[PDB]
Amino acid sequence: REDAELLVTVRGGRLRGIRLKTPGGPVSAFLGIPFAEPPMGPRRFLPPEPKQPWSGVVDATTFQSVCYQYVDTLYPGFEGTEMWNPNRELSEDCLYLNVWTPYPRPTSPTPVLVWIYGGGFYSGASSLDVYDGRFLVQAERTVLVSMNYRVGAFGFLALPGSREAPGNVGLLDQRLALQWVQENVAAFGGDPTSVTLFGESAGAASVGMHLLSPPSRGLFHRAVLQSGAPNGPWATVGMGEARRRATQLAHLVGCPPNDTELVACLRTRPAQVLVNHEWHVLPQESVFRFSFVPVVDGDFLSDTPEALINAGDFHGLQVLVGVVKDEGSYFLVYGAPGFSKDNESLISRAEFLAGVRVGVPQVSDLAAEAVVLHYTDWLHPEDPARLREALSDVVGDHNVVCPVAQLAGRLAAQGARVYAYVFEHRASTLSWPLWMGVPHGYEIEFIFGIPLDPSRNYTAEEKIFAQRLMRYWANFARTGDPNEAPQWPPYTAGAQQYVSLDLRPLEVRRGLRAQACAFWNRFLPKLLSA
Amino acid sequence: REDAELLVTVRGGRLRGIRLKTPGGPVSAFLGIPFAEPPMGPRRFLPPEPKQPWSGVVDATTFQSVCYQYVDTLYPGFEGTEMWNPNRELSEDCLYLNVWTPYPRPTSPTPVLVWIYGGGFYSGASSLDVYDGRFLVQAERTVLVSMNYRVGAFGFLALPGSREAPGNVGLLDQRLALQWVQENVAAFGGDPTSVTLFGESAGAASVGMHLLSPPSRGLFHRAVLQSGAPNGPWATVGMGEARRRATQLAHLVGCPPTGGNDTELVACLRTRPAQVLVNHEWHVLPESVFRFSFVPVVDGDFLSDTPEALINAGDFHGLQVLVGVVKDEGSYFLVYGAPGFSKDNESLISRAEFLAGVRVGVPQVSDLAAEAVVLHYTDWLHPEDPARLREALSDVVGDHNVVCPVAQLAGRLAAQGARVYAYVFEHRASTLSWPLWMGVPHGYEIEFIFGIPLDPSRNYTAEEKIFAQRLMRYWANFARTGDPNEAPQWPPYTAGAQQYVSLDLRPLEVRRGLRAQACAFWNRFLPKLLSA
Ligand SMILES: *[C@@H]1O[C@H](CO[C@@H]2O[C@@H](C)[C@@H](O)[C@@H](O)[C@@H]2O)[C@@H](O[C@@H]2O[C@H](CO)[C@@H](O)[C@H](O)[C@H]2NC(C)=O)[C@H](O)[C@H]1NC(C)=O
Ligand SMILES: *[C@@H]1O[C@H](CO)[C@@H](O[C@@H]2O[C@H](CO)[C@@H](O)[C@H](O)[C@H]2NC(C)=O)[C@H](O)[C@H]1NC(C)=O
Ligand SMILES: NC(=O)c1cc[n+](COC[n+]2ccccc2/C=N/O)cc1
Ligand SMILES: NC(=O)c1cc[n+](COC[n+]2ccccc2/C=N/O)cc1
Ligand SMILES: *[C@@H]1O[C@H](CO)[C@@H](O)[C@H](O)[C@H]1NC(C)=O
Repeated sequence: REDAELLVTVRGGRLRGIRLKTPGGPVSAFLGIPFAEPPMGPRRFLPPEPKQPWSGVVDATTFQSVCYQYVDTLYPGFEGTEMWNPNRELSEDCLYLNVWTPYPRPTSPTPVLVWIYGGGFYSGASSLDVYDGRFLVQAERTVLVSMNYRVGAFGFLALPGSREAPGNVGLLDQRLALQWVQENVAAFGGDPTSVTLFGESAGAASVGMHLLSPPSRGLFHRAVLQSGAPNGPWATVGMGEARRRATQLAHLVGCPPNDTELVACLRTRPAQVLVNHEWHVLPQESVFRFSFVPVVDGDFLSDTPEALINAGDFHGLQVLVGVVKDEGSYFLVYGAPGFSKDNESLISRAEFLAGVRVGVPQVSDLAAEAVVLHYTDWLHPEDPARLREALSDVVGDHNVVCPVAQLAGRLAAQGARVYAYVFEHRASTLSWPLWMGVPHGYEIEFIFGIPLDPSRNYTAEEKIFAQRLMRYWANFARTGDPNEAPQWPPYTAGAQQYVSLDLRPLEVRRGLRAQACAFWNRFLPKLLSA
Repeated sequence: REDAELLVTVRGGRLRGIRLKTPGGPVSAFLGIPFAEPPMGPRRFLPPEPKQPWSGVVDATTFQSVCYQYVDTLYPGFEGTEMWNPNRELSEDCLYLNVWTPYPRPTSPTPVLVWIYGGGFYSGASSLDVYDGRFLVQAERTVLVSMNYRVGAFGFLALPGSREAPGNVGLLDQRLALQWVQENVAAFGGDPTSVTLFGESAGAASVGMHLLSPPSRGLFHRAVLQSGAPNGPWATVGMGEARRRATQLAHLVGCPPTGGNDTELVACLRTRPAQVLVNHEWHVLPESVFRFSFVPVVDGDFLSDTPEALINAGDFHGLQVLVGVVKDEGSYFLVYGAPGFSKDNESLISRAEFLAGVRVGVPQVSDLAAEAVVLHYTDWLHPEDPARLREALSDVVGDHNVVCPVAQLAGRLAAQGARVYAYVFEHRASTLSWPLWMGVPHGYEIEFIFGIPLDPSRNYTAEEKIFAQRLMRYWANFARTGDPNEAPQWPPYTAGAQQYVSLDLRPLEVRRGLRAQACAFWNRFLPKLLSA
């Protein structure tokens, strides 16, 4: 009758899973495990509360609801945007996590990978097809955990000082799921003493914030930050700006105008109403600059991520960090004048200067003219193809590449063993136009072994390539070293070595855009303060 | 009795010259022609008085005295420094000019080249061997004129507003000589409707200030700016700072016995021996290289606005200019104070010496500005490589002081109506005494433009003599026609294409951009930074 491999007991009660198929063999999956009390009604904006025990058997055979979030509609029906859109019904009752393990369940402790999805802290879900853990788990014999965490106002609205909207509760959802992993992953065969966090974009920034928050640091052992960093300009907000943004959302939804009374009014509004006004609280209208992000209030983050990175002892830490070849291109089609996936986006000088203020919001004009000085080729100041590439650089450098390089350089010089990569393979199945190169987010499907899905159109070399990346990631999870053949050297502040990841063997290079990132990380700070 | 070719009448009276031998035949030289009353005693610091007429024949047969100036002593006996030092006795009686003309005198009017020497406005002389006009005149049949002008405190100490030391008298010395050329160059066979100014370093800056001063602009028709521009950070000074430097010098020498009355102040200065003023000249500065004590002052009179204001406001139609730089403009200056530098070793500096050199080479900018300079000129993949640090500090110093000011001037003249030609001089002389690490240093194109290699007592090789003959032709072609050309072609410089030619033994090679990236930093961004 019942397959014993799919029955598991955890602290809160009993679970029933589902056997899944991969081209390499079966896999055990436990999907939609509740790890928190549903943050509904009076629990909205509040820190998560642990899930109370249940009787009977929770059905963990299918993904659970996606946390309430805005839906991308820029290209309705387009594969490249819909693949990130919610693929289950939206609900505030969304605090569930998923566990994939080998079949039969391992009987000795197995290394655990924990995935935190990105989405600008306003979107995402652990149920997206591209985050399917069945391939990594079968190919590399790890246990894979992913959780949903509250995004948008539901996870990061903050009235600093108040107990009714304290902020960062989306980060506390992540931590609670990390706590759940410590207490329960052993029942699945996982080793709670070998937990590697990994995440992309705002998920990579989340990982970094768990590295810089002592209550989280005891819940995992390694970290992987893909195309994201806690020191990114989009990843945190100050207390005063967070209060301004929260108050502005209240006014926009008909709410006064006392923290207690404003949150109370906010808790009466349907969730979709908060979503619908989310984008209209920002200071300037631009691509980027998400409304509700982690707040630096001296609690979860006792200081800014940049300050905590500079002051940190990181001996005993191994991290894997990296970027795609063209981090900036994907973001340009969301409001940089002249850009479109459906045309070559050959922009004009004036459109270029306009894109700079949109891609680097929040900076003085002297700062913006410093940007256009540095990214203008003064022998070809008006070439449209060069201006397209240069603004892609402006946007990718400022928001992804240079924060990652600053994290990597500081962690390495202060005790961590860091491995750095640049992902340079353009998927043969990629739907975005060729002028975008290798865009943001497009390494994920290879990390998760999606090319091994037989019902997809990846080439045979792309499958070999995916198996190489899964082996790198699992090797790092098992030992803190991706290497097993040309070798991947650690990244250091001086040599600045990284490897290119594509169909060719590893190629070692120097410098994560060192010249450009010297501008963002070393000069531009001094210009803004004085 | 007398050679008729060596006798000339000008407005003030009669002159007798000399017939000079050249490697290519005779030349008539009139050396040491007085063009102003000697600025002695009560006329110290005053504008030049035109020379009063004389009876009899004035012997213009040798170079006259060098205007009082400080004497370089960094490497005593070394040709690389002694070649710029005075080769005549120092005197305040020094306002004389020189005319070289073909022998026999031209029958039809001949275009004139007027040379203005450099020396940071504190040094120089028209009598330096490397300024000998006999080769240019012989090879290209032109009239060449060069003048002495007051330098240091004697030419540029300014108590602005006062009549006893209005400042810029060294520039007025140059203008008086230009006026002399208009009234008198025809008597030597020269064409006063074809006068081409050319000068180097502070001489080039001087040439530019005459472009931007309307009273001077009527006295010439074409300009050549070699390794200098009026808009360079070293070339001008504000009235308040000029008054401060003048007052500190006076104080350093006991005047007054603090400023007070300007007339009282200058009169005390005028009783000090010239050598005393020279000996205290460099103490008046806030130290570094480069910044010079007494330079032209922007005071609304000779310069109605700053040179960069005048350059942007300018309509330059009908003007032809030839501008350029040597290959390594900054290396020569570094051995005069940059820590770790010497002509006698490799000057392979440390990063801390690089950072300290930046403050010395870019003096009087904020720490934020200095940070921006270190960011731009640091290779962040090789931030401490001593050889790259050496070249980078040379680039900092040369771009800031020479290349980028000239590039700003070239692009604004071309955009606002002038025909512009641009060069980079890239031949390191076989006779060069400076070490190899300096490349082609500041000032070492001059000997080739003046045809100095044609001198048989010098050991230039034969291609270098051909090279010197090529450049003399380019320069004289420009003076004649406003275009140095006469296969391969030298295209004009434009704000867009930014084309220039390299000058070395090889044929002409066209290239784009006078360090366009680096100069965008100095000319476009850094001014915005310093206004915030
Ligand atoms: C290169 O030389 C400079 C200057 O030193 C002079 O030149 C040398 C070749 C030698 O002849 C010295 O006797 C001269 O004094 C060196 O910089 C100096 O270093 C000394 C300490 O040794 C210091 O007291 C001076 O202040 C420095 N002066 C300057 C201008 O920096 C430099 O260290 C030498 N670098 C080498 C050896 O490669
Ligand atoms: C500074 O001193 C000079 C010289 O004494 C003054 O100039 C003279 O002023 C007197 C009147 O006090 C006149 O009679 C003389 O003809 C002036 N001689 C000149 C012009 O040299 C000058 O007025 C004083 N200026 C001040 C007081 O600032
Ligand atoms: N304003 C928008 O429509 C919007 C919505 C979502 N995103 C980001 O979501 C896409 N995404 C989300 C998570 C991870 C990767 C990616 C994309 N990679 O190319 C951008 C703009
Ligand atoms: N003693 C000094 O500090 C000093 C420094 C520089 N100069 C300038 O004189 C040299 N010079 C004078 C005129 C033209 C060119 C050049 C240099 N070419 O490399 C004089 C004195
Ligand atoms: C693969 O390509 C075929 C067309 O050759 C198309 O019909 C199919 O939908 C594609 N499937 C995937 C997984 O993209």
